[PDB]
Amino acid sequence: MKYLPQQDPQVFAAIEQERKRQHAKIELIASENFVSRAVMEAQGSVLTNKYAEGYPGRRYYGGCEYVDIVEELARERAKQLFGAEHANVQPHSGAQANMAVYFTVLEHGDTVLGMNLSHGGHLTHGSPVNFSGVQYNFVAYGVDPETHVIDYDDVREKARLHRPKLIVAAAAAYPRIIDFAKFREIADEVGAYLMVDMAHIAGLVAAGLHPNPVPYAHFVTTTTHKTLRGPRGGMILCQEQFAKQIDKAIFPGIQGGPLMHVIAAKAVAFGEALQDDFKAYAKRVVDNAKRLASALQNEGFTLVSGGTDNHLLLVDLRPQQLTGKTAEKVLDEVGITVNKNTIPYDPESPFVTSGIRIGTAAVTTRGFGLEEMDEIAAIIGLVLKNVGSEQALEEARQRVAALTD
Amino acid sequence: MKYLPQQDPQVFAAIEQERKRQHAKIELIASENFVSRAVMEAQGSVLTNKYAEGYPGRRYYGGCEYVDIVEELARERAKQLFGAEHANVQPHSGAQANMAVYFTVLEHGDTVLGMNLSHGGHLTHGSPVNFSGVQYNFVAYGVDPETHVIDYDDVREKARLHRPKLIVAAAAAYPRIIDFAKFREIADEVGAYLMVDMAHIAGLVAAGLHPNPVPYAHFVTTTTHKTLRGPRGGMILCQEQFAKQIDKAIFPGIQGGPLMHVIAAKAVAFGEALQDDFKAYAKRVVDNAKRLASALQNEGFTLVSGGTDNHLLLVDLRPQQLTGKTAEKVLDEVGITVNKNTIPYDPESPFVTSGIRIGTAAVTTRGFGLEEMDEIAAIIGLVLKNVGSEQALEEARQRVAALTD
Repeated sequence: MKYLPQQDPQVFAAIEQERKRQHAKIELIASENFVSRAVMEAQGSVLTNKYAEGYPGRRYYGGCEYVDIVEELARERAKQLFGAEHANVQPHSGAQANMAVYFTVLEHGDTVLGMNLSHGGHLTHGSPVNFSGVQYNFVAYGVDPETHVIDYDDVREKARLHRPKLIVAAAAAYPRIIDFAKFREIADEVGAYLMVDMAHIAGLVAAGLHPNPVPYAHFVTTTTHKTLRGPRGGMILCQEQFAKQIDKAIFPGIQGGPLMHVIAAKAVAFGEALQDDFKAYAKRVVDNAKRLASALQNEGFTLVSGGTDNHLLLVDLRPQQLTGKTAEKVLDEVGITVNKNTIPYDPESPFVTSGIRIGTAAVTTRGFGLEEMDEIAAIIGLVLKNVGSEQALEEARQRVAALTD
Repeated sequence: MKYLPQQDPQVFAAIEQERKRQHAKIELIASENFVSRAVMEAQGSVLTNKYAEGYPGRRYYGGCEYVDIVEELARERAKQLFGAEHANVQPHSGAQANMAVYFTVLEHGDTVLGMNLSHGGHLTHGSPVNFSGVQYNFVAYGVDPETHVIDYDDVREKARLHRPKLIVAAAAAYPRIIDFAKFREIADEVGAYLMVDMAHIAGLVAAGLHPNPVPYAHFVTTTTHKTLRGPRGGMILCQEQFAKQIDKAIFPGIQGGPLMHVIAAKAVAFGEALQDDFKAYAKRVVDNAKRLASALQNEGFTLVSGGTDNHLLLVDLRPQQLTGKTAEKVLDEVGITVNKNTIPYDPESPFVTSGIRIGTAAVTTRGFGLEEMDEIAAIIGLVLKNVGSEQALEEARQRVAALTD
C-alpha cells in the first residue's frame, strides 16, 4: 500500500494488524480462505466507480462496454467451471443469492423444506430471526441420531407431509457428501423445486471431489469466498428456463447497482479455479481434512458422522465434558481459530453448543500438508485435555508459532 | 497493479480499458463519482478474508479484534459527520440499507408512502418490479406540475387518506432541497415513521450544503458512493432507540457476513469527508451544478424545477422535440455520459423518457470548475441542436477531448 498509510494512519494500522494476525494464527474457520493478490487487486480497482444496473449488453447506464466484458468473463468461466447453462454473478453475498432464488419461485408464506439449522443448515435456510423464516414457512429435515448423515426418508416424509413449493439441500456444517439425486427424486415426487446451496463445497465441486448439484437442481446458489477461494460475494447458477426470472430477481428485484470490482475479482477467482493446480489444491484440502479427522480421533476425539468426505469436520466435545464455547475460547488463547458449532441433537443452546467446527481450506492455501494436520490435531489434544494448565497452553502457543513460522 | 496483469491478461485488459474510459469521457451520471486511491487500497485489502458476522465486540467469530477497530472507526466517523446517535455500516448497498429499514418497521403488506418514481423517486421506493412494491403496499406523492417541487399538501393528503406506517422522503432525481421538517410534521400527524433516503445528497449534507435529515427522521439511509465519494455500499443512521432493531435487521435479518474490506474503505471515505477540503469540494459541486444549469438555460434548454439546489439537474427535452433516449445516445457518440430520465408528468415511458439527468459530482472531483461548466453546456447545446450533423458531432467530440486532456 502507498496512499492509505499517508491518508488514514488509523485505518492503515488496523488493516496491518489484521494482515499480521492472518499470518500468525492457525485459521480453522471452515468458511474462510486466503485470496490471491490478483483477486485483491481486482477488488481494489477503479471498477467501483461504475454504475452498471442491468446485465451485459442490456444495461441501464451508458459506458458499460468494459465492465460488460468483465461480467461476461465471470459468467462464462463459472459456466465452464460448473457446467451450468446460466450464471448470475451479481449477488452481493450468499444471503442475497439465496434471497433472490426465494424471491423468484416463492410467494410470502409459502412452505419451504430445509436442513435443520442445529443439524447443519444455514441461517438463510429458515431461521426465525432471518428473512427466510419470517417471510416463508420453513419446515426442516434431520440427520440420523447415530450416523449424523441426512435421513433421506425423513426428507421424503417431511416433503410429503408439508408439501413444500421448494426444497433446499446443502449446509453450513455438514461433513459428508450430499446425495443431490435423492433430493431431486423427492422434489419430483411432491412437485417441488430443488435449490442447492453449495456455498461451502463449491471449490470441491469445481475440482470434481464432490458431486455436482447442477444437473440435479433447478437452482444452485453459492458464495464465492469459501472453498472456491474467491472474493466475498454470491452467485446463482440455473438452467436457461429460469435465466430471465433469476436475473430479474437480482435486478430490479432485490439489489441495485452490482459491485463491478467484486465481479472482476470473481472472474479472477474462477480463472484460477479452472487451472490444474486448483484441482490439486482442492484434493489437498480434502486429504488434509481426512488426515486431521483421523489424527483427532487418534487424540481420543469423537467426530460428528465419524469423519469427513469434504473440507470440514465437527468435534463432539461431550466425551471431554466441554462446551463448544469453552473449547473455542481456550483455543483462541493459543492462536487456533475455530468456531463453536451445534452438533446434531445438541443438548446445549446454539450460543453454547457441544461442538467445534473445523475446516482445512485456509491452512491448505498457505501450504499446510498431512504432517501439519497431525501436529494441529496434537496441539488441539494438548489444549482441550489440559484446559486448566497454563504450561500446556504455553507449549501449545509455541507449537502454533512453530507451524506459522 | 502487479499480479493481476500476469495472472489474468483478459481481466486486466478490460479493467485497463475501463480506467482509460473513465479519464477520456465527460462523466455526468448524477450518481457517480471517483474514489481516492486510499479508498481503493482499503477495498483491495486482506480484510476480504475475514468472516465477521455480528458487530464490534459482539461477533460470532473469533479473531475480529482488528476488523472491529475498522468498523468502529467507520461508525464513529459517520456519527461525527452526520450528528447521528447510531450508525450501521454493514449494508452491502443502498438497496440493502432500505431493505433493512423496511424489515425493521413493516410487516408484509403494510402501506408505505414514497415519492412518485416518475417524479424523482427511486426503484426501492415502491416499484412493482422491486421487492419494495411486491412486499409492501406503496402509495405515492407527487410534485407540482408547474414548479416540479414536491407538493407537501399532496404528501399530507396521501398520508391522511392511505394512513401509511412509514413515509419515505428523498429521491434519485430531485434537483431541489427537500423539507424534512414538513415530512416529519406530516409523519407525526398520521402516526407514521419517517425514513429519509439521502443517498444522492449525502455528501452535501455532510458539508452543510443541504439540510440534515438526521434530527427529523427516525431512519436515514444512504449509499456511500454518490456525493459522499466513498466505496460502493450502504449505510443506515438512526437514533439510539432503534439501534438494536436496525442492527438485528441487517444481521441476522437480511444479510450474512459483512464486507470488512468495503467497511474499511467506508471509514477512509468518512475520514476524507470530515476534512475541510471535502467541504470546499462539495461547495464546488453545488456551484458547478448551478453554473451548468444557468449555462444550459442560456443554450435554450428547459430545466425541471427551473434550476437546481444540489448536485443534479434534469433537462426537459420536449421543447427540442427530443426523447431522453435520443439525447443519451447522441451524447454517448461524442463522449458525454448522461442517462435518460423521466421528467414529472412525462408523456413517454421510463424506457424512452422526455429528459436527461445530469450531475456534477464526478467532474468536480477531477477538478472541473465554472468555466468547464460553461463549455460542457455549450457542447451539449451544439450536439442536441444538431443531432443530424456529423460535423457538429465531430466538433463536439474534439471539444470533449480538449476538456479531458
